[PDB]
Amino acid sequence: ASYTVKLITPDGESSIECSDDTYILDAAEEAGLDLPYSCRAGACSTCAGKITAGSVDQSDQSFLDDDQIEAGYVLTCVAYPTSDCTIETHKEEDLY
Repeated sequence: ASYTVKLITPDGESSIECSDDTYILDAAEEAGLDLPYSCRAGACSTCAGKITAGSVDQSDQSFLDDDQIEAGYVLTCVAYPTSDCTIETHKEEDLY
């Protein structure tokens, strides 16, 4: 886990690059620092984030980023290791 790549949410600048399975809650800050404590696997929608995927992710294994492969989209809790992460939680789709 290195946590450094481009990440930003209501908590503006955020650095994440787990390079070791999208960290659970950490990459979650990417998901939208919503701390998805509902399902953790794939049943709720607390893992938002405009594509928090990152990299290495597309086998329904790891639990964070990767709606299916480089697209956190909605099923972020379905990722693999993750050479790096990236979430457009930044902007808030409203201003910042």
